[PDB]
Amino acid sequence: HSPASGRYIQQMLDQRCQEIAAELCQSGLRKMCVPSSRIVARNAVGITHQNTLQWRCFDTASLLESNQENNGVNCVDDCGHTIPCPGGVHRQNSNHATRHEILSKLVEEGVQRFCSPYQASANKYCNDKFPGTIARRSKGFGNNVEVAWRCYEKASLLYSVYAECASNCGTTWYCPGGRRGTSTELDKRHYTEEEGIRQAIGSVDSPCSEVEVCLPKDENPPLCLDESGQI
Ligand SMILES: CC(=O)N[C@H]1[C@H]([C@H](O)[C@H](O)CO)O[C@@](O[C@H]2[C@@H](O)[C@@H](CO)O[C@@H](O)[C@@H]2F)(C(=O)O)C[C@@H]1O
Ligand SMILES: [Cl-]
Repeated sequence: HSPASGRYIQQMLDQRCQEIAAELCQSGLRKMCVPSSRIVARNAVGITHQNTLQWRCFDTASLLESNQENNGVNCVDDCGHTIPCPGGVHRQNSNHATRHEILSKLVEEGVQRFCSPYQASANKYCNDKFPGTIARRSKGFGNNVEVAWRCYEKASLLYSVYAECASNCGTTWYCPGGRRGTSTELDKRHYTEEEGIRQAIGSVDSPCSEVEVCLPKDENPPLCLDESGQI
């Protein structure tokens, strides 16, 4: 068991999308008659004139290997933030079903189960200061070694790259959505906030008593074990 996000919200969205595709197939929608391996949930633009980010059930066979670059697809972390995932929408040829309401509801429900209150606090600090940003302890511009707590514009993160985030005990954890420390323009889109983010994390009340040891888990609540006596 790794100290890492299980990406449980994304898993649930993919499974729900697999069920929806199967239901559309039964309704006669031929292009939705596929094995489950072909269907994922992504938050993205759609076909032409579908220009808002919405939760949609995509056939992966219709996705483009690259985006360029307003047509990227986004996956979701376990605190419900959308982050760039591999691939792009084909604006003419996409095979998808927009299901924004049900998929958004599943995200909201999942956040309660899976989002570390310590991470939620760090994310809130960042969004309050820099709207749209989330917290990670990760790389900056043109330095692929140094990590620091920063408020990152979500578009600058990579879902396939894990980066440090706060566990539900306020201890080291790793979450999808990280930086490579490359030197692209996107690599600039962050605001380093060591003091403010650490304070946000430090301000969270423990799920355990002062007489218990917090052992973090990939779901809330963490384990609170009775502290060992002067045995
Ligand atoms: C340009 C951008 O979107 N973000 C840059 C930010 C940003 O301008 C400031 O954080 C706004 O207050 O600055 C970065 O560089 C920082 C950083 O090196 C810190 C270390 O604490 O020291 C400051 O003097 C630098 F401006 C940042 O926050 O990382 C670079 C971002 O691209
Ligand atoms: Cl996560």
